[PDB]
Amino acid sequence: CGRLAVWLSMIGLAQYYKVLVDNGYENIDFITDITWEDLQEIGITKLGHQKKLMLAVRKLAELQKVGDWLDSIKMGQYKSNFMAAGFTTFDLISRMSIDDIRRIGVILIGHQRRIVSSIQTLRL
Amino acid sequence: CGRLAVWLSMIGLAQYYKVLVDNGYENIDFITDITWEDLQEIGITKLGHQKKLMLAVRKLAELQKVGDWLDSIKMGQYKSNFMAAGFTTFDLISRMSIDDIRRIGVILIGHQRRIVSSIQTLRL
Repeated sequence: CGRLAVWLSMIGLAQYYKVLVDNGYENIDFITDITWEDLQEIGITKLGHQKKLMLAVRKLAELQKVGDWLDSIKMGQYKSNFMAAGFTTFDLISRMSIDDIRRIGVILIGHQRRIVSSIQTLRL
Repeated sequence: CGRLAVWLSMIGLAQYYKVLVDNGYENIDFITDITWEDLQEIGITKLGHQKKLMLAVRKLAELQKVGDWLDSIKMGQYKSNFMAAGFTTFDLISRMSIDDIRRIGVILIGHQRRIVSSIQTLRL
């Protein structure tokens, strides 16, 4: 298959590919945001695997060594949502809750992770 | 540390970093040439780990999805050797044995792997 699939096989957690994708952890680039609670929610229930996957991701991270902005994080689909909900100004984006993101219709836990943490980033 | 070190830690065979380097498997780009016999020689003696490392490398490969030529494979140091030994013509290079490579003074098993298989490549 793809890049994530291969990497997951490499670390031995291929089992979680479909799971991880079906909740919008589909891009190895943006797999690195997953948070403990995200795996809990996603049904990666084995604490062993939670710890392991998390560690692997930490290593993957070390390893890498406006509508416009939505494209930058590969979140263009949601541009529609944001405009329909009147979130054009960055000011308003700056104080977006994850619920706010969820509430305007970004359902996938992963996506909504990707976008919430990109905002936080933009704070700094 | 570096890129190989991190990847080896990721697949759990960090033990073999120094070993792998000290025999000139130092570049993740060119780790993919290692052959069964190379690990045997290098002292990666556990058949389990031999199989495992080899599989991981196979995945790493799928994952990636003249003096002049020596530079291309990051083997410039050996340019001296080749000229001192009168291996300037590609014809002669084409039929180089690994011993021939070894015999002209490319000691490190890894390096000499990198260069021998680059020739084979250039045959096709």
